[PDB]
Amino acid sequence: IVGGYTCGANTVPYQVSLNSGYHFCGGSLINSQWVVSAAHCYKSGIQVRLGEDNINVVEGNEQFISASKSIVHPSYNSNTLNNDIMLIKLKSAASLNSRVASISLPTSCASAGTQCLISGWGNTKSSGTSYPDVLKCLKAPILSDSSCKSAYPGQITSNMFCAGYLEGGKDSCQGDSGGPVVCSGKLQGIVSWGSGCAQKNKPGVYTKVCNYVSWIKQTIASN
Ligand SMILES: [Ca+2]
Repeated sequence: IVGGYTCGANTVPYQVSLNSGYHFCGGSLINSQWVVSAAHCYKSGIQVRLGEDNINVVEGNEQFISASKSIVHPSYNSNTLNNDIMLIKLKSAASLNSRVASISLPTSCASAGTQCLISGWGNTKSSGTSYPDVLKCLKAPILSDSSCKSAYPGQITSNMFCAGYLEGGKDSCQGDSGGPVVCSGKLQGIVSWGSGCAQKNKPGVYTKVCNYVSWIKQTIASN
Protein backbone atom coordinates (compact mmCIF):
# COMPACT_ATOMS: atom_id res chain seq x y z
CA ILE A 1 0.00 0.00 0.00
CA VAL A 2 1.41 3.37 -1.10
CA GLY A 3 0.29 6.50 0.71
CA GLY A 4 -1.67 4.65 3.41
CA TYR A 5 -1.46 4.39 7.18
CA THR A 6 -0.59 1.74 9.72
CA CYS A 7 -3.85 -0.08 10.39
CA GLY A 8 -3.12 -1.12 13.96
CA ALA A 9 -2.74 -4.70 15.11
CA ASN A 10 -5.71 -6.93 14.35
CA THR A 11 -7.94 -4.03 13.32
CA VAL A 12 -8.63 -5.78 9.98
CA PRO A 13 -9.55 -9.20 11.35
CA TYR A 14 -10.49 -10.82 8.04
CA GLN A 15 -7.12 -9.99 6.41
CA VAL A 16 -4.90 -12.99 5.83
CA SER A 17 -1.37 -13.42 4.54
CA LEU A 18 -0.70 -16.26 2.08
CA ASN A 19 2.68 -17.77 2.87
CA SER A 20 4.86 -20.22 0.94
CA GLY A 21 7.97 -19.72 3.03
CA TYR A 22 7.38 -15.97 2.77
CA HIS A 23 4.39 -13.65 2.38
CA PHE A 24 3.35 -13.45 -1.28
CA CYS A 25 -0.31 -12.30 -1.40
CA GLY A 26 -3.23 -11.22 0.70
CA GLY A 27 -6.63 -12.79 1.08
CA SER A 28 -9.91 -12.40 2.96
CA LEU A 29 -11.45 -14.88 5.40
CA ILE A 30 -15.09 -15.38 4.44
CA ASN A 31 -15.96 -18.21 6.86
CA SER A 32 -14.07 -20.39 9.30
CA GLN A 33 -12.63 -22.58 6.56
CA TRP A 34 -12.48 -20.51 3.35
CA VAL A 35 -10.42 -17.62 2.03
CA VAL A 36 -11.01 -15.49 -1.10
CA SER A 37 -7.93 -14.26 -2.98
CA ALA A 38 -6.84 -13.41 -6.53
CA ALA A 39 -6.41 -16.22 -9.08
CA HIS A 40 -3.09 -14.70 -10.08
CA CYS A 41 -1.90 -15.56 -6.53
CA TYR A 42 -2.40 -19.31 -7.19
CA LYS A 43 0.39 -21.68 -6.27
CA SER A 44 0.70 -25.00 -4.49
CA GLY A 45 1.86 -25.30 -0.88
CA ILE A 46 0.00 -22.37 0.61
CA GLN A 47 -0.11 -21.77 4.36
CA VAL A 48 -2.79 -19.29 5.38
CA ARG A 49 -1.72 -16.95 8.18
CA LEU A 50 -4.57 -15.38 10.15
CA GLY A 51 -4.37 -12.92 13.04
CA GLU A 52 -1.23 -11.26 11.66
CA ASP A 53 0.07 -7.78 12.21
CA ASN A 54 3.86 -7.92 11.95
CA ILE A 55 4.40 -10.81 9.47
CA ASN A 56 8.01 -11.27 10.66
CA VAL A 57 7.35 -11.52 14.42
CA VAL A 58 5.14 -13.93 16.35
CA GLU A 59 3.02 -11.52 18.40
CA GLY A 60 0.41 -13.85 19.93
CA ASN A 61 -2.76 -13.78 17.83
CA GLU A 62 -1.64 -15.81 14.83
CA GLN A 63 -3.24 -18.94 13.45
CA PHE A 64 -1.20 -20.72 10.76
CA ILE A 65 -3.27 -23.27 8.82
CA SER A 66 -2.23 -25.07 5.64
CA ALA A 67 -4.53 -25.04 2.64
CA SER A 68 -6.17 -28.33 1.66
CA LYS A 69 -7.35 -27.19 -1.78
CA SER A 70 -7.43 -24.18 -4.07
CA ILE A 71 -10.07 -23.43 -6.72
CA VAL A 72 -9.25 -20.85 -9.38
CA HIS A 73 -12.29 -19.35 -11.11
CA PRO A 74 -13.34 -21.50 -14.08
CA SER A 75 -13.02 -18.54 -16.47
CA TYR A 76 -9.86 -16.93 -15.14
CA ASN A 77 -7.74 -15.51 -17.96
CA SER A 78 -4.19 -14.78 -16.81
CA ASN A 79 -3.48 -12.55 -19.86
CA THR A 80 -6.36 -10.14 -19.30
CA LEU A 81 -6.84 -10.85 -15.56
CA ASN A 82 -10.55 -11.25 -16.21
CA ASN A 83 -12.14 -13.25 -13.36
CA ASP A 84 -9.13 -12.77 -11.07
CA ILE A 85 -10.55 -14.69 -8.12
CA MET A 86 -9.83 -17.95 -6.34
CA LEU A 87 -10.99 -19.80 -3.26
CA ILE A 88 -8.64 -21.48 -0.77
CA LYS A 89 -9.90 -24.03 1.75
CA LEU A 90 -8.17 -24.44 5.12
CA LYS A 91 -7.28 -27.96 6.36
CA SER A 92 -8.92 -27.09 9.68
CA ALA A 93 -11.37 -24.40 10.69
CA ALA A 94 -9.99 -21.18 12.12
CA SER A 95 -10.97 -20.17 15.61
CA LEU A 96 -13.05 -17.05 15.26
CA ASN A 97 -12.84 -14.20 17.77
CA SER A 98 -12.60 -10.26 17.67
CA ARG A 99 -9.16 -10.39 16.11
CA VAL A 100 -9.77 -13.23 13.64
CA ALA A 101 -13.14 -12.90 11.96
CA SER A 102 -14.81 -13.46 8.63
CA ILE A 103 -15.99 -10.69 6.34
CA SER A 104 -19.46 -10.84 4.79
CA LEU A 105 -20.01 -11.23 1.07
CA PRO A 106 -21.99 -8.46 -0.57
CA THR A 107 -25.71 -8.46 -0.98
CA SER A 108 -25.43 -5.89 -3.74
CA CYS A 109 -22.68 -4.35 -5.85
CA ALA A 110 -21.12 -1.15 -4.62
CA SER A 111 -21.37 2.11 -6.54
CA ALA A 112 -18.79 4.60 -7.72
CA GLY A 113 -18.18 7.13 -4.96
CA THR A 114 -18.46 4.66 -2.11
CA GLN A 115 -15.53 4.69 0.27
CA CYS A 116 -13.71 1.47 0.90
CA LEU A 117 -10.84 0.11 2.99
CA ILE A 118 -7.95 -1.56 1.15
CA SER A 119 -5.23 -3.32 3.12
CA GLY A 120 -2.05 -5.35 2.78
CA TRP A 121 1.63 -5.97 3.34
CA GLY A 122 2.75 -4.91 -0.13
CA ASN A 123 5.26 -2.33 -1.31
CA THR A 124 4.82 1.14 0.13
CA LYS A 125 6.77 2.97 -2.63
CA SER A 126 5.74 4.07 -6.11
CA SER A 127 9.42 4.33 -7.10
CA GLY A 128 11.59 1.56 -5.78
CA THR A 129 10.76 -0.94 -3.09
CA SER A 130 10.08 -1.01 0.65
CA TYR A 131 8.00 -3.75 2.31
CA PRO A 132 6.45 -2.68 5.66
CA ASP A 133 6.15 -5.79 7.92
CA VAL A 134 2.99 -4.46 9.73
CA LEU A 135 -0.36 -4.22 7.98
CA LYS A 136 -1.06 -1.02 5.99
CA CYS A 137 -4.46 0.48 5.21
CA LEU A 138 -5.86 2.91 2.67
CA LYS A 139 -9.29 4.52 2.48
CA ALA A 140 -10.26 5.08 -1.17
CA PRO A 141 -13.37 5.60 -3.24
CA ILE A 142 -14.60 3.43 -6.06
CA LEU A 143 -14.21 5.30 -9.36
CA SER A 144 -16.73 5.55 -12.15
CA ASP A 145 -16.57 2.88 -14.80
CA SER A 146 -16.13 5.68 -17.40
CA SER A 147 -13.08 7.04 -15.51
CA CYS A 148 -11.75 3.49 -15.13
CA LYS A 149 -12.09 2.71 -18.85
CA SER A 150 -10.56 6.04 -19.80
CA ALA A 151 -7.53 5.26 -17.62
CA TYR A 152 -7.11 1.77 -19.07
CA PRO A 153 -8.50 1.70 -22.62
CA GLY A 154 -9.44 -1.76 -23.83
CA GLN A 155 -8.66 -3.49 -20.51
CA ILE A 156 -11.56 -3.04 -18.07
CA THR A 157 -14.19 -5.80 -18.12
CA SER A 158 -17.52 -6.04 -16.31
CA ASN A 159 -15.67 -8.09 -13.65
CA MET A 160 -13.37 -5.19 -12.67
CA PHE A 161 -13.64 -1.82 -11.01
CA CYS A 162 -11.16 0.95 -10.32
CA ALA A 163 -10.65 2.53 -6.93
CA GLY A 164 -8.27 5.16 -5.66
CA TYR A 165 -7.14 8.60 -6.77
CA LEU A 166 -6.42 9.74 -10.32
CA GLU A 167 -3.99 12.33 -8.97
CA GLY A 168 -1.68 9.55 -7.79
CA GLY A 169 0.07 8.99 -4.49
CA LYS A 170 -2.38 6.55 -2.90
CA ASP A 171 -2.86 2.98 -4.16
CA SER A 172 -2.36 -0.70 -3.52
CA CYS A 173 0.82 -2.24 -4.90
CA GLN A 174 2.90 -5.40 -5.46
CA GLY A 175 2.39 -7.78 -2.55
CA ASP A 176 -1.12 -6.51 -1.80
CA SER A 177 -2.63 -8.73 -4.53
CA GLY A 178 -5.44 -10.94 -3.41
CA GLY A 179 -6.28 -8.75 -0.44
CA PRO A 180 -9.54 -7.09 0.48
CA VAL A 181 -11.46 -4.03 -0.59
CA VAL A 182 -14.19 -3.66 2.02
CA CYS A 183 -17.02 -1.15 1.69
CA SER A 184 -19.76 -0.73 4.30
CA GLY A 185 -18.61 -3.90 6.00
CA LYS A 186 -18.78 -6.16 2.90
CA LEU A 187 -16.07 -7.60 0.69
CA GLN A 188 -16.56 -5.78 -2.63
CA GLY A 189 -13.12 -6.13 -4.24
CA ILE A 190 -9.91 -8.08 -4.49
CA VAL A 191 -6.57 -6.35 -5.18
CA SER A 192 -5.90 -7.38 -8.79
CA TRP A 193 -3.71 -5.12 -10.97
CA GLY A 194 -2.62 -1.65 -12.05
CA SER A 195 0.14 0.03 -14.04
CA GLY A 196 2.90 0.58 -11.50
CA CYS A 197 1.55 1.85 -8.16
CA ALA A 198 0.13 5.23 -7.20
CA GLN A 199 0.90 6.77 -10.60
CA LYS A 200 -1.15 9.63 -11.97
CA ASN A 201 -4.11 8.47 -14.07
CA LYS A 202 -3.37 4.80 -13.29
CA PRO A 203 -5.67 3.80 -10.42
CA GLY A 204 -5.89 0.39 -8.88
CA VAL A 205 -8.02 -2.25 -10.59
CA TYR A 206 -9.96 -4.68 -8.44
CA THR A 207 -11.95 -7.89 -9.01
CA LYS A 208 -15.68 -7.13 -8.68
CA VAL A 209 -16.65 -9.61 -5.95
CA CYS A 210 -20.42 -9.06 -6.18
CA ASN A 211 -20.39 -10.82 -9.57
CA TYR A 212 -19.02 -13.99 -7.94
CA VAL A 213 -21.26 -14.49 -4.90
CA SER A 214 -23.27 -17.31 -6.52
CA TRP A 215 -20.09 -19.09 -7.62
CA ILE A 216 -18.52 -18.66 -4.19
CA LYS A 217 -21.57 -19.99 -2.34
CA GLN A 218 -22.08 -22.92 -4.66
CA THR A 219 -18.40 -23.86 -4.63
CA ILE A 220 -18.20 -23.78 -0.83
CA ALA A 221 -21.42 -25.84 -0.54
CA SER A 222 -19.87 -28.73 -2.50
CA ASN A 223 -16.20 -28.62 -1.48
CA1 LIG B 1 3.09 -12.08 13.33
